[PDB]
Amino acid sequence: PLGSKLLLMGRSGSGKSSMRSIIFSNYSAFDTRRLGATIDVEHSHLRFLGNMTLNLWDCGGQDVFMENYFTKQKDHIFQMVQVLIHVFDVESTEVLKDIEIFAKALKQLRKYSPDAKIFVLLHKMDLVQLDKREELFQIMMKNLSETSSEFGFPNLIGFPTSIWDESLYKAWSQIVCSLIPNMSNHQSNLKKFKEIMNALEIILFERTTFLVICSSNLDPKRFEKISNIMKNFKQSCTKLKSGFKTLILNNNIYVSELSSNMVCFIVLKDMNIPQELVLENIKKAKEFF
Amino acid sequence: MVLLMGVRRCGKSSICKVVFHNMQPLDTLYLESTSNPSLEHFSTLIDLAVMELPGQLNYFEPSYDSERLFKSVGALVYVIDSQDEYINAITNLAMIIEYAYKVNPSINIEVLIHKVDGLSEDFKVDAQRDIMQRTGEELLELGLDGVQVSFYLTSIFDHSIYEAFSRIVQKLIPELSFLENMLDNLIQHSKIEKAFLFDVNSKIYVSTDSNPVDIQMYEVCSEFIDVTIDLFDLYKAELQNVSQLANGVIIYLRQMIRGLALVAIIRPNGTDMESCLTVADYNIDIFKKGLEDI
Ligand SMILES: Nc1nc2c(ncn2[C@@H]2O[C@H](COP(=O)(O)OP(=O)(O)NP(=O)(O)O)[C@@H](O)[C@H]2O)c(=O)[nH]1
Ligand SMILES: Nc1nc2c(ncn2[C@@H]2O[C@H](COP(=O)(O)OP(=O)(O)NP(=O)(O)O)[C@@H](O)[C@H]2O)c(=O)[nH]1
Ligand SMILES: [Mg+2]
Ligand SMILES: [Mg+2]
Repeated sequence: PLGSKLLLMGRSGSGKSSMRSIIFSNYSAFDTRRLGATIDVEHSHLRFLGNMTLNLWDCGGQDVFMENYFTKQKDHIFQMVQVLIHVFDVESTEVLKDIEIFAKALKQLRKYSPDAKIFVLLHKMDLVQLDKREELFQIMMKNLSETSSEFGFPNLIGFPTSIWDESLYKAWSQIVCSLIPNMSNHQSNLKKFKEIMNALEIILFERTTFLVICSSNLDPKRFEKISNIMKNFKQSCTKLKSGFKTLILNNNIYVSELSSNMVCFIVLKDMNIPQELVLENIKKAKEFF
Repeated sequence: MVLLMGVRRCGKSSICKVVFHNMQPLDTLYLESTSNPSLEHFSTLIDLAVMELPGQLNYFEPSYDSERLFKSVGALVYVIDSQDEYINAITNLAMIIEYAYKVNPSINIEVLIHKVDGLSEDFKVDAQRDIMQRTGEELLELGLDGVQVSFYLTSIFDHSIYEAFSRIVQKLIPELSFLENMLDNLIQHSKIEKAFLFDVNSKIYVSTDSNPVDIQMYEVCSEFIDVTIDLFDLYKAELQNVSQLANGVIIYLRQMIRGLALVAIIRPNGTDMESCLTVADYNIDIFKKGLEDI
């Protein structure tokens, strides 16, 4: 109900553990190099939005382990899955073997968990130059979208993903959100909260990982870059041994805890209302409203 | 003028761009080889020139064009690798400062124990606290023991390229003593407990309290410049940022004269936030006047 199985599958070296470390273990991209190979599945019982427990099965991708997942352990690995997140190294040498295992997986999801949500990530994208990136993605997706549509899934969703930019945050925000039950509520209370403040915009971020939960409404990659900037800052505040609590920038931007499980990023239309009135509203708002 | 020199491939030009051009540390692991004496100019106002002489010519090396330049030099930044070659560069330095000290006696000799990347934290004390010995020993020969020597731990990927460049660029400043005093106690008629002036496009602390630093406080503030600058830039339509941590420590950044910025760690000990900010803001407005007077 509140416990979700998320399979994180994909061939070895594609960067699956890396992702887990950055979004849920406060690893910097650099830090990720020392992660060893993952032996068989490495489980993580992460706790999201206070009550949600996301159990991440980070399945070792080497072939030894991999032919296991599809034979011996098939009913174990594939029963009661809520989300497949398949990742693809783009500097991968065996693109067709890769799509092969994607299909081997999708197959088992089909008998065992037909309702599973499928996401794919074209990963390690910072190793391909900008002029060629969109083409690499579009060809790739044309293939996966059908490999997948064939097994009773798609419309498939996928992401050009990298450890070295904001894209990881866009992907994991979209991924982990499909699991929030509240959504309808959060979204609506957010609306009433935007209306009150005469806010030019209000994003709501899960507090500790800083994934975007929902937005109230120019640069279309704002949300993920704020997760990034905030996450850097969060780590930086470590240097004073205390947790970020509020930030206000100009008289424009206000960021503060809501519950012990969310953060709100409020941006006002202008810069000429005083603290007092503004700061009041955010108080409820809060947990209650 | 800061004079950057060493021996080829050390780090004199990677840090010359990673700092003033505000470049990335990655895009320097394959950079070329700048032979021409390039005089760049970055403005910390009043403007500070930085030349970077190509690192060779068998032991610089007395000439009309070795004395001409040190006459205008303010401090000599001798960068010095540590992937290898640990030993000769030392004598290089020794001589280079031998002639230097008879052209400019007011010259500050600053040496960077550069390229100290992923290389332990006990390996470091090793290289430093006795490499200094290697430099004093050659200074026990044709010369004298008593000299301006300073030894930093630059790393172009660390924060400490910037900390070093600050403790340096801060001594070549016209009235470091009254900037530091006026930002010292003149901002201890408040709850503020640490202040830094800051060029924002670089990130060298043009000054700090008379309280000896600790790099931790330096990082937070610089990193805070980033968080404020990046967020601001997401929505363009004072330049200040207040933020508070769960124990109560405030971090504050307000703009100053031309790309400078004050950043200060405020400890309320108990008092509310708006009041801390009011008192602080008052003294800070004073400080700001005591900047525009320059
Ligand atoms: N350039 C680049 N390197 C990346 C990226 N993501 C991960 N890496 C690097 O790629 C390597 C892969 O490590 P890892 O993340 O463990 O991949 P893996 O999928 O866990 N391996 P396995 O499935 O066998 O456990 C590491 O060196 C990591 O730093 C990325 O987007 N770009
Ligand atoms: N590991 C490491 N390498 C560094 C560091 N700083 C510079 N380098 C490396 O040093 C090499 C040469 O850098 P560069 O600054 O161009 O040398 P240079 O002193 O300008 N040479 P020249 O005298 O020809 O001007 C590069 O391979 C670069 O990656 C550092 O802090 N760590
Ligand atoms: Mg792994
Ligand atoms: Mg050079």
